[PDB]
Amino acid sequence: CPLMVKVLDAVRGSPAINVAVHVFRKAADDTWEPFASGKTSESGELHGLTTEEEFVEGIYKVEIDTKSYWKALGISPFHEHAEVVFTANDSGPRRYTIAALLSPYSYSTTAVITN
Amino acid sequence: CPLMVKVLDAVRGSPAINVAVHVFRKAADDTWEPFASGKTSESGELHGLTTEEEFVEGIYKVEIDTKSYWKALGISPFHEHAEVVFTANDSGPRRYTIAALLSPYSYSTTAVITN
Amino acid sequence: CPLMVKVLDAVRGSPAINVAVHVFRKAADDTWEPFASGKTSESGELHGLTTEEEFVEGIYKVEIDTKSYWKALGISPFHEHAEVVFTANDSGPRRYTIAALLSPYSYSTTAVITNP
Amino acid sequence: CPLMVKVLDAVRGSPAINVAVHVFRKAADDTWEPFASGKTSESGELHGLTTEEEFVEGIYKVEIDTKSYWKALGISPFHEHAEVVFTANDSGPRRYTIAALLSPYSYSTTAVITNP
Ligand SMILES: Cc1n[nH]c(C)c1CCCOc1cc(C(=O)O)ccc1F
Ligand SMILES: Cc1n[nH]c(C)c1CCCOc1cc(C(=O)O)ccc1F
Repeated sequence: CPLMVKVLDAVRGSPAINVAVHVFRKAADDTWEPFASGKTSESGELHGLTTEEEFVEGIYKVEIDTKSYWKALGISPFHEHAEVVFTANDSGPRRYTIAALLSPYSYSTTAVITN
Repeated sequence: CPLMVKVLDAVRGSPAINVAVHVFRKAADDTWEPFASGKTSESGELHGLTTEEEFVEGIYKVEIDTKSYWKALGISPFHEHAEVVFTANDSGPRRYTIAALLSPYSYSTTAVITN
Repeated sequence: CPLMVKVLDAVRGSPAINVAVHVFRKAADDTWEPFASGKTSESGELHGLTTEEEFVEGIYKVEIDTKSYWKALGISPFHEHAEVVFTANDSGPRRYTIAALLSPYSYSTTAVITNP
Repeated sequence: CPLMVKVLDAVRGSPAINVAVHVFRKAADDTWEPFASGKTSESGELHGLTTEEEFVEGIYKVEIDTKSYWKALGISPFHEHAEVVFTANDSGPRRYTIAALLSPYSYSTTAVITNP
């Protein structure tokens, strides 16, 4: 509902399918506590991670398991994983889409935040 | 149907709404002939540009009017427009999404081609 | 340099070497006139395209021949080329670096502009 | 340089100057140990982080402090930082350039790796 992750593949020009994605919430002691996870679908999307009630303000980290993705395709990649670390803010719009565009030695990420 | 364009704004973290997009097809004499056009919606998307019957193999150019977009927001941008020039190939998958991510001095574009 | 182009390869984690680049300038009749061309070096850089005298005000198109680059590597890419179209030197002379980052189905570009 | 970081600003069309960068290396106990840090120069570059002796095999995290950069410019950005996490020098010593291109709600990074 309030958080969606979309992952695309810049080598093949396709969604990045069956990519593991883990979301963590920063705890008061500065550790990363598991929050939600899943695998991207055939459309490269991961829906249903959280609910509005659970997704309170705070710092979150989205870890995308890019290394496993590339290796399953027979490609040696540079990065251990990709990270997206951000603050959820109630003063801004209410739906967050985190998009990532993957290449073996590079990635790009953006946020699309809408009401 | 076979072609969708999606435009995002990296400054505001939002769809790029009401952006003019023009599609051209390369003619036999190497000129660019108008093919389809429209304005992105509230979701940053432009649907309905063409049909499967009309969208034959060939070289196409998608011109995104980024300059007008930025100026309507009060921002001075670098580029006159953004371009995406590609060949449509029937041997590949059947739906083309062209995505563009805009900043004042930079843009990024990818193709997502699915069946 | 008044105009420098740098190209990187996101698949190999390297400079993109031997990339052909053609620069055009819009003429008074609205056509695109050939302005300069060259190839990226071993470092992915292309220097020496123009001079401060020659690089007058105008609308310039930097065409990076990405398909020719990928095809020369035996890869079938999506785009024909990567374009950067911009007005230059309209507030006096500036130095422009146009950078591009290439993948078979995607590219990114940015500009770095300095005032000498 | 064994490790160099270059940061560009997509809103201003310039180097991103005075960007803080912290590098960590994963320790035997799986924690992230501080390895080196520094700030980008006027050219957007950060040199001198490490040496070929010190830059051994390992898993490194280059943390680019993008929020601190944007906030120092008076802009409220989305991300806390931009991370690049990679295994280095596992096939012998290499020279790594980590480049990043910043906007308030987006970033891109790439690696350029050469063999001396
Ligand atoms: C063109 C580009 N370069 N780097 C990125 C990330 C991108 C955007 C890729 C697609 O991003 C989205 C795609 C969608 C979508 O497909 O609905 C929604 C939100 C997004 F942010
Ligand atoms: C991080 C990114 N995404 N999209 C672009 C374009 C860019 C920046 C391109 C320039 O980055 C580099 C620049 C240099 C350099 O200026 O010498 C060397 C290596 C680099 F990787």
